[PDB]
Amino acid sequence: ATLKEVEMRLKSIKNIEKITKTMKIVASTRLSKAEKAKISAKKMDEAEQLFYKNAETKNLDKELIVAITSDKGLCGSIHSQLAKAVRRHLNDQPNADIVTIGDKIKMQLLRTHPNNIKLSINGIGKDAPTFQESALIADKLLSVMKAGTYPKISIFYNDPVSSLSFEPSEKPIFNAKTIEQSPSFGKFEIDTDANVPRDLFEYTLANQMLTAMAQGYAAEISARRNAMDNASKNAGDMINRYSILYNRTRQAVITNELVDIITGASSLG
Amino acid sequence: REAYPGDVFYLHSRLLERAAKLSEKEGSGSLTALPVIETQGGDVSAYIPTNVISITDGQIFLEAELFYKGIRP
Repeated sequence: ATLKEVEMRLKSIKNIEKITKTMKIVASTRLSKAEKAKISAKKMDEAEQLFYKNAETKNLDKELIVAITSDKGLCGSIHSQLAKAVRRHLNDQPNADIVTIGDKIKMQLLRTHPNNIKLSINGIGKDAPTFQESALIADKLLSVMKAGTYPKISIFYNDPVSSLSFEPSEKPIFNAKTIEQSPSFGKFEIDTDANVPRDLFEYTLANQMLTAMAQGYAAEISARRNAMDNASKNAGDMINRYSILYNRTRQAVITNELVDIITGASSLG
Repeated sequence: REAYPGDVFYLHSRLLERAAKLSEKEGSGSLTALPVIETQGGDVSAYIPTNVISITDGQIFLEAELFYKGIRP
């Protein structure tokens, strides 16, 4: 506990306080950006889930689970919360396939279940995602993963209930075979000669994964903003401790060298 | 300094230079020294180790932090 060690650590933690403050501001700016994408996902998803409310498409009786998390880290209690929701839902169906979108939930689930994971999307969270990326992943699910055979499909996303609250959430995807089995299906005049469930299923997959991405993105950035806020506050507090240690070290050092200057000046001839 | 005497570096000098390998014409005898220093709280800035480290031909610095993670020694 020198003066030099304490001064160096005080300088490094003043840099950490300043850098976490800047990161909080930049994350707040991207959050004000991505609220637009969250609203544009939700106001559009209502215009297709309202149909599924009125056409009651309740499924009955080998499952696909898809999670939407980040490629980066440093957002706090998201990367293990949604993994734990995967764990609760996954002990029920241990033979179900998993396609993770995001690096961190991949390094979660590959550590605990390297047999389930069959596809992993990487390269997502650099921006608010658009329809092109989610639609392209929606094509990749029905080109190599063969989700049309799957009876039941669920998407796990991260739901920002408010700014300081969050939620892992399940969102089911009804397959096209289920839609004709819907008790409320024949109210809607649909064609037999146009394959409208066989395309509406893919469009449902597209917009539901788009809502999942443009909602988990805003959830990530809100929780990351809260984490950098706690980092800036704890950095301020521990600077208010180390400044007191710095001052006590400086005073003890000046006194504990003035003692051994004076001590020579009394033991003279 | 630190109320140590003025020549404690000279004290460690004429101890840790009496141990050296002789040449052949003296018979290739040898005395090899391992002084051991207790320090204060993981520190090398103190006046006794800063005298001795400048004298001795190296160091085997033995942090307790590495001891508690199983690295024995």
